[PDB]
Amino acid sequence: STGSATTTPIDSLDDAYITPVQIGTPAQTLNLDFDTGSSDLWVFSSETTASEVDGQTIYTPSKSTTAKLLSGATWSISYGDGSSSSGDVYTDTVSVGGLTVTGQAVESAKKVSSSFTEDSTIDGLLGLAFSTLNTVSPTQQKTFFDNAKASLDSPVFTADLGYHAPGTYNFGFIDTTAYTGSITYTAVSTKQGFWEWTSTGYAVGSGTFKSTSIDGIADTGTTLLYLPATVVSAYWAQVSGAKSSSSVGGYVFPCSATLPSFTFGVGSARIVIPGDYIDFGPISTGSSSCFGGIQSSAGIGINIFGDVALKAAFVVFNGATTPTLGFASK
Repeated sequence: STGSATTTPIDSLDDAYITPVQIGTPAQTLNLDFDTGSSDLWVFSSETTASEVDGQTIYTPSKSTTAKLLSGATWSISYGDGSSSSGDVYTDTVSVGGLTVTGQAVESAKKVSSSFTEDSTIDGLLGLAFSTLNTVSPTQQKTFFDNAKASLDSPVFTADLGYHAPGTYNFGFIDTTAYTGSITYTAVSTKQGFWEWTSTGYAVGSGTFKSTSIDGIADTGTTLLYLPATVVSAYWAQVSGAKSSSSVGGYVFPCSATLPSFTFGVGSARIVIPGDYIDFGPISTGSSSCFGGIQSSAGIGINIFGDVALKAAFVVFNGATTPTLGFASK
């Protein structure tokens, strides 16, 4: 089997991407944030505290003839951005782009933090990291991909995120028309439960490539590119007037600037992030200070190849017995 679904930016800045997901019978379609940096499929629901719902579409398990309470199971998650959610668990039928999993754990939110409530466009998350990170207790549950894997034509999914435009998540096949040149594959460590890999270096604009190993995670659920302070400083030093602002929470730059590109290495291959991808716009409405899309990972504890990086590539998440990551230009 295969599946193919379009993923759409939630706003004009590509802050996140939502993908429609069919849950239950008859189908209830929710727009979920596919997140390769976590492993829980959770939804706003009829059980979510009413004051914490503000415009989201909810899953109502009582209206699904295939929903079953997973007795005694609870979940609770905290994300890198400080947000969180928790609740109980149902199993139900879940389909993405024509690919159906029966018996999928659908984690129903009883509580969500303010950031989730305030984002009316995201109805929940669909985790695509390794199932070892799944938070369901006392019986850990598998991700949608893990459940689907054996039925897929090939044990892979791909992320093809758009810049200010829709893109595609495919399951079970590699669309050879969706990228240019060849896909370069690179080793993955699953030790921390992430799609963790080592970039071979970077360049800023038309500058020379610096060969240096940068361990990080491919994370579709994070907006920005978080890299070591040395690398980030080298980037922003090429933008007149750019500075790190503790009050704002990172590097800002004059909105009048033209940003240089940023290149990262994948083996001997190179992925180029155009300068415009690194512009996250005014820090507040009407400001001439703009927020940068490359930020320091210092004090996160891990480097994160988030959407800013991934949207410059066609990315293969290869879930074979020994997982690997593939990157192609597009």
